[PDB]
Amino acid sequence: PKKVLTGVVVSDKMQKTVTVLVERQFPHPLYGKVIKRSKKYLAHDPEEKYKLGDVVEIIESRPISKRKRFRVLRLVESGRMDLVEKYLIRRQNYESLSK
Amino acid sequence: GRYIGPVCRLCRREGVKLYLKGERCYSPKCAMERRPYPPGQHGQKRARRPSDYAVRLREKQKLRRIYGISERQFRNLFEEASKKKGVTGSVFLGLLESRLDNVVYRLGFAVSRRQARQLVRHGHITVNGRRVDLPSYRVRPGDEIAVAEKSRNLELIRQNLEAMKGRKVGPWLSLDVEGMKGKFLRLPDREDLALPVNEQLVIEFYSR
Amino acid sequence: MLTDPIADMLTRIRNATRVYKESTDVPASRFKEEILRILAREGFIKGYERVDVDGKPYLRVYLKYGPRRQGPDPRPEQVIHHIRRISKPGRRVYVGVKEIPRVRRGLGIAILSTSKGVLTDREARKLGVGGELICEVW
Amino acid sequence: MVKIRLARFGSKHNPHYRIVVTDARRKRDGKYIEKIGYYDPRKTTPDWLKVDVERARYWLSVGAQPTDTARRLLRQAGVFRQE
Amino acid sequence: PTINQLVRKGREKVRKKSKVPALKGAPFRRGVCTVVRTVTPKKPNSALRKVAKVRLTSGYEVTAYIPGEGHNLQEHSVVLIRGGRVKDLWGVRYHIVRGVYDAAGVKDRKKSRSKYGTKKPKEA
RNA sequence: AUGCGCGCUAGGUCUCUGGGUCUCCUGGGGGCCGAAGCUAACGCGUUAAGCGCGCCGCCUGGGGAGUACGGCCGCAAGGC
RNA sequence: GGCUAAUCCCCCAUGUGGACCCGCCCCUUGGGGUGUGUCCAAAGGGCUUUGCCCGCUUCCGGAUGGGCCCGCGUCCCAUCAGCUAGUUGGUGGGGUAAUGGCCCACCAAGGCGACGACGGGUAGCCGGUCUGAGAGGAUGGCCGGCCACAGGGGCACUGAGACACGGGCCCCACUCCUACGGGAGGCAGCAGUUAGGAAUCUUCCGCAAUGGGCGCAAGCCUGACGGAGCGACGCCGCUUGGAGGAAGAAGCCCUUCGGGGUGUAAACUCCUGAACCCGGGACGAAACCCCCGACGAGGGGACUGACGGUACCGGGGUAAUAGCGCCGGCCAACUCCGUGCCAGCAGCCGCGGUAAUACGGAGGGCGCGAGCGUUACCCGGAUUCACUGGGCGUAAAGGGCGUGUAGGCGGCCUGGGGCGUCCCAUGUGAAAGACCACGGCUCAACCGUGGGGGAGCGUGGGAUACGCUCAGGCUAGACG
Ligand SMILES: [Mg+2]
Ligand SMILES: [Mg+2]
Ligand SMILES: [Mg+2]
Ligand SMILES: [Mg+2]
Ligand SMILES: [Mg+2]
Ligand SMILES: [Mg+2]
Ligand SMILES: [Mg+2]
Ligand SMILES: [Mg+2]
Ligand SMILES: [Mg+2]
Ligand SMILES: [Mg+2]
Ligand SMILES: [Mg+2]
Ligand SMILES: [Mg+2]
Ligand SMILES: [Mg+2]
Ligand SMILES: [Mg+2]
Ligand SMILES: [Mg+2]
Ligand SMILES: [Mg+2]
Ligand SMILES: [Mg+2]
Ligand SMILES: [Mg+2]
Ligand SMILES: [Mg+2]
Ligand SMILES: [Mg+2]
Ligand SMILES: [Mg+2]
Ligand SMILES: [Mg+2]
Ligand SMILES: [Mg+2]
Ligand SMILES: [Mg+2]
Ligand SMILES: [Mg+2]
Ligand SMILES: [Mg+2]
Ligand SMILES: [Mg+2]
Ligand SMILES: [Mg+2]
Ligand SMILES: [Mg+2]
Ligand SMILES: [Mg+2]
Ligand SMILES: [Mg+2]
Ligand SMILES: [Mg+2]
Ligand SMILES: [Mg+2]
Ligand SMILES: [Mg+2]
Ligand SMILES: [Mg+2]
Ligand SMILES: [Mg+2]
Ligand SMILES: [Mg+2]
Ligand SMILES: [Mg+2]
Ligand SMILES: [Mg+2]
Ligand SMILES: [Mg+2]
Ligand SMILES: [Mg+2]
Ligand SMILES: [Mg+2]
Ligand SMILES: [Mg+2]
Ligand SMILES: [Mg+2]
Ligand SMILES: [Mg+2]
Ligand SMILES: [Mg+2]
Ligand SMILES: [Mg+2]
Ligand SMILES: [Mg+2]
Ligand SMILES: [Mg+2]
Ligand SMILES: [Mg+2]
Ligand SMILES: [Mg+2]
Ligand SMILES: [Mg+2]
Ligand SMILES: [Mg+2]
Ligand SMILES: [Mg+2]
Ligand SMILES: [Mg+2]
Ligand SMILES: [Mg+2]
Ligand SMILES: [Mg+2]
Ligand SMILES: [Mg+2]
Ligand SMILES: [Mg+2]
Ligand SMILES: [Mg+2]
Ligand SMILES: [Mg+2]
Ligand SMILES: [Mg+2]
Ligand SMILES: [Mg+2]
Ligand SMILES: [Mg+2]
Ligand SMILES: [Mg+2]
Ligand SMILES: [Mg+2]
Ligand SMILES: [Mg+2]
Ligand SMILES: [Mg+2]
Ligand SMILES: [Mg+2]
Ligand SMILES: [Mg+2]
Ligand SMILES: [Mg+2]
Ligand SMILES: [Mg+2]
Ligand SMILES: [Mg+2]
Ligand SMILES: [Mg+2]
Ligand SMILES: [Mg+2]
Ligand SMILES: [Mg+2]
Ligand SMILES: [Mg+2]
Ligand SMILES: [Mg+2]
Ligand SMILES: [Mg+2]
Ligand SMILES: [Mg+2]
Ligand SMILES: [Mg+2]
Ligand SMILES: [Mg+2]
Ligand SMILES: [Mg+2]
Ligand SMILES: [Mg+2]
Ligand SMILES: [Mg+2]
Ligand SMILES: [Mg+2]
Ligand SMILES: [Mg+2]
Ligand SMILES: [Mg+2]
Ligand SMILES: [Mg+2]
Ligand SMILES: [Mg+2]
Ligand SMILES: [Mg+2]
Ligand SMILES: [Mg+2]
Ligand SMILES: [Mg+2]
Ligand SMILES: [Mg+2]
Ligand SMILES: [Mg+2]
Ligand SMILES: [Mg+2]
Ligand SMILES: [Mg+2]
Ligand SMILES: [Mg+2]
Ligand SMILES: [Zn+2]
Repeated sequence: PKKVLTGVVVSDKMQKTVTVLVERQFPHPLYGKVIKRSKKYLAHDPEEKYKLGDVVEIIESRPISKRKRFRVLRLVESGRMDLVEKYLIRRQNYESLSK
Repeated sequence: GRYIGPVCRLCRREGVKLYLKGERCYSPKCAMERRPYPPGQHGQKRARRPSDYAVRLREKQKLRRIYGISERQFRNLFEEASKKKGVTGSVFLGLLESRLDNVVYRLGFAVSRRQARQLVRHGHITVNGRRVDLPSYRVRPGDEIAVAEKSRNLELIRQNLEAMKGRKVGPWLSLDVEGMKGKFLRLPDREDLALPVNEQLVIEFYSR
Repeated sequence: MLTDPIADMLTRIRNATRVYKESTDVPASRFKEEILRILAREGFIKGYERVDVDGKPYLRVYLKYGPRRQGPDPRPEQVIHHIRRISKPGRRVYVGVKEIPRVRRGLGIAILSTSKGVLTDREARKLGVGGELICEVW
Repeated sequence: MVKIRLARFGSKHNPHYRIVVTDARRKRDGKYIEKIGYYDPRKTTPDWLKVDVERARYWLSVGAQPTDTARRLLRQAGVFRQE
Repeated sequence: PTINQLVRKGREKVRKKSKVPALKGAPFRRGVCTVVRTVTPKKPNSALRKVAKVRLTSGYEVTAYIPGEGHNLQEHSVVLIRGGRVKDLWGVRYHIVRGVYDAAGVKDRKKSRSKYGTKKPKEA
């Protein structure tokens, strides 16, 4: 089965492409606590439909470019801007923690 | 190349009769008469209190020297036993008792176990119609053990078998002195053997 | 706010029994009730009842002890020797059916929460389901 | 092409062959497709040969090629009879 | 540490440090004596202990004990380093193997021959 | 030489500060003895070093050494 | 420079079909069908030459074997914190079997990072293997699977397939040949040499077997392989005898001079018969091929060995290697002499300066035994990095204090979803190994046949307590 994932769109910034943020949960292999990781995916949005803050489905596809292996299958829920918010803040915190 | 050298000395050191000579270990020559004390200069001095280790060691050595086999074979046989479904100590004693040389001793073909080994090694002994020259051969239930067709002439064999008239063999065995054969009926129970060895003490020896 | 109401209830029981209280009030909830019912059926407690303290729901739990003893320290044996949360918030343990543990060679119990409901170890095995492993008791 | 041949599984002076569907380019003892048989040339047991015809027939039908020795074994097993 | 803390950080595996860079990993090493001399052991004991400075096939330079009763080793001799220390000496991390190369086995030693590297005596 | 928060587990006594039908009781503080319990011991004990849960920090023989090197900060001293 | 054949190359033809542009239909990424236009085929050889064999061409499918793509898993250092210009995306194009910044042109300004980017260090990965009660730790030799490389570096040609170990071009280092212009080479194939090293084998036999390449076949090739050789390197089996034999020789050791020990041990008696000689002597071998049948099916028949005259069977037949560590405690085994803080021992504590069970020898003793010790390395023990399974008042260990970001954790009641969680079915989890059973070599090691197990992941179905989530509600927390 072509893999299907579910994510929020954290980036509108490219042409015909969205950055889709996909969380994942699982027991830590030793310590056992359920831990939640995440991965950004570049997905193909040709019709430029999917906006910032959309929870969409992503599907494994024939490679569109380097780094784009997925397409945007459907819009599951619109307007989750808080997810985007957490993403942007996590990013912004990088500005500390160097020199 | 198992222990080869004076046997009644182990009779002495282990502090109990283990019959490695068969006959004469029956008579009052065994040296256990007049020398129940262990061998050497100090053997007649006061014993100290044996450490747990010491106890278990010597118990295992008792069990081993009884069967004449090497520690390699002994240990390997033990591990074999500890794998098998069912109580190790018994199973071990049962696999020990199934050695062809042993079975030959047990059947009364040979006065002692070492002699039984030689009879086996020299092919005087057949299992299930075929010659078997390996002392370590494992006799399974139902296997017939006989003196070989030709070796039947040997004055030693005719001797021992003549002495085996009227003597009863073990209950897990059967003996027909007429065809000089006999059957290994089933694996002997701990209770079946008279062995002066606490085996659960040997089990504890490998537990280290 | 209790951070783990279940651990809190178990602990209340533990403390209660350790001083030989006749009974102890835990703040009421359905899940707590199911755990109790299991204990009561298993004989670790005499029982429990619902009660309003300060017009608030609580479960009053009636503990159970041994007969008085002899020599110095006449204090009786505990019926609950051991009561322990396994899965806690912050590490949640879940077991499959093949993994539901035998407690104290059967003399104890484990309580699981399953999609068949709250069971004991034996209950879960016989029902053939696993779930979250709540606590050990013995 | 895919072939049906013998792979040597025994020990020294103890040849035991698995009758095997495998790519010809594979080494003889290497990963094969599926084992259709076994063959014991010294005939030490009552069954020194076995086949599972239906399989060997299938493979022959999609184009497997027997080694003339594996062929001989197969025939002995009756893969080839018709009536 | 809280479980979340172990997830974050986790226990640390404890590295082991070689007591012997005779090294190049080896069990033994060929070498050449530089000095052959004696030394005075640590506080509680007294004696003249026999040692050798060795340049190594590993390009290493180490003090080595010369175990036995008598010893024939001289300045320029070649030798085999065993490894393992002498506790009451200083920084002697290795022993010399008797019986191989220029170190002959201990003259007239009947009991433990393998250590000290001497062959079996003769019987009348 | 005792991280923060929460719930739970005898009392006695002195005290600061509220409320109450103010002997006393009921909150919130500071102390001292002590139940159960804990602890290597000393001790701790509703102001826990007890019973539990959540999160953070930290340890992993003594020296070498809070030193060397690096980096960041600082006018410097010097700090992390 | 010239001659010449072909299953070598090329041109027109036939178009089963196929390829391409455009249109239409169904499917939905470039899958399938259809129509017009265009474009593309072929090779001959052998026979008993009237029929068959070996081939050739186009197409469709099968089978096998690969390419490319994605999820997840995959060591150490944060004293490496910021990295990035084809970089990230787009349109068009080039390239390939094919997607793709794979490559180029143009446009946009992006992409990655504390969930550790970039940097440095180390490293082929795995099935498995060692250890471990387990969790875990450690490892990845041999055998099987994948990758990568063929003196270093770059590159392509040929082809179905290669950027090609025993093919090619270039550059660099090296060895050799040289008429000084210039050329030739590539054992990380078998065996062998040399250097380095503590250390690692025969320049063997054979094509008989299994397997591979070509050939219609006969057949040829095969240092793959099947064997033999060398090394106690490992594992397993086997031997150096067996029975009798003193109220107990000699020698040697202890002695309280009474005796005690080595000890049935020896001598000796008898018995068996490892080695060894003689005789017989394999399995592994049946196809390829021959006959009948139609070169099929079926049936029948004969050739075929390195190992080897080996294993094995039968006859004969000699009492016929034992050593190595230890003996103060841990730890099983004690006395005498010599030495006198010496000589020495030593894993740890320690022993030796006049009685040393600790040094050296001797007697005796314990442990193993064709081995026994040693060194090195891994797990162990070590619950001593503590998930199982540890801690922090004084032993190491609470941050000087706060505010709060990321993150972690979350009261009571109801309902929806079912992501975690659980259950069933199913596919996958190769072989080997491990486990169990039965079997084959006299046994075992070794090997065969069979059975079972198995975390994880894929697809389908089900459960809803708990965790998540969404919606609603309460007031015991919290704030007012
Ligand atoms: Mg856009
Ligand atoms: Mg693109
Ligand atoms: Mg789509
Ligand atoms: Mg930035
Ligand atoms: Mg057992
Ligand atoms: Mg013998
Ligand atoms: Mg019986
Ligand atoms: Mg152990
Ligand atoms: Mg009460
Ligand atoms: Mg699971
Ligand atoms: Mg292949
Ligand atoms: Mg067919
Ligand atoms: Mg160096
Ligand atoms: Mg401190
Ligand atoms: Mg401090
Ligand atoms: Mg704490
Ligand atoms: Mg008070
Ligand atoms: Mg007042
Ligand atoms: Mg107070
Ligand atoms: Mg007390
Ligand atoms: Mg006390
Ligand atoms: Mg106190
Ligand atoms: Mg309190
Ligand atoms: Mg209180
Ligand atoms: Mg507290
Ligand atoms: Mg404490
Ligand atoms: Mg240190
Ligand atoms: Mg300072
Ligand atoms: Mg400055
Ligand atoms: Mg200062
Ligand atoms: Mg020309
Ligand atoms: Mg020409
Ligand atoms: Mg012409
Ligand atoms: Mg042509
Ligand atoms: Mg044409
Ligand atoms: Mg047509
Ligand atoms: Mg295919
Ligand atoms: Mg540094
Ligand atoms: Mg560039
Ligand atoms: Mg190509
Ligand atoms: Mg493109
Ligand atoms: Mg991430
Ligand atoms: Mg490397
Ligand atoms: Mg194991
Ligand atoms: Mg690994
Ligand atoms: Mg391999
Ligand atoms: Mg290269
Ligand atoms: Mg090159
Ligand atoms: Mg190269
Ligand atoms: Mg290449
Ligand atoms: Mg070559
Ligand atoms: Mg050399
Ligand atoms: Mg070889
Ligand atoms: Mg061949
Ligand atoms: Mg062939
Ligand atoms: Mg052909
Ligand atoms: Mg070979
Ligand atoms: Mg004798
Ligand atoms: Mg005497
Ligand atoms: Mg004779
Ligand atoms: Mg044959
Ligand atoms: Mg043959
Ligand atoms: Mg014909
Ligand atoms: Mg035929
Ligand atoms: Mg013979
Ligand atoms: Mg004879
Ligand atoms: Mg002799
Ligand atoms: Mg001792
Ligand atoms: Mg010594
Ligand atoms: Mg003296
Ligand atoms: Mg003395
Ligand atoms: Mg002294
Ligand atoms: Mg001594
Ligand atoms: Mg000693
Ligand atoms: Mg000594
Ligand atoms: Mg001796
Ligand atoms: Mg052996
Ligand atoms: Mg550990
Ligand atoms: Mg452990
Ligand atoms: Mg440590
Ligand atoms: Mg822990
Ligand atoms: Mg675990
Ligand atoms: Mg600790
Ligand atoms: Mg503080
Ligand atoms: Mg938060
Ligand atoms: Mg909750
Ligand atoms: Mg679900
Ligand atoms: Mg399955
Ligand atoms: Mg398997
Ligand atoms: Mg198998
Ligand atoms: Mg294992
Ligand atoms: Mg068998
Ligand atoms: Mg096996
Ligand atoms: Mg499912
Ligand atoms: Mg439901
Ligand atoms: Mg619900
Ligand atoms: Mg949450
Ligand atoms: Mg609400
Ligand atoms: Zn005796």
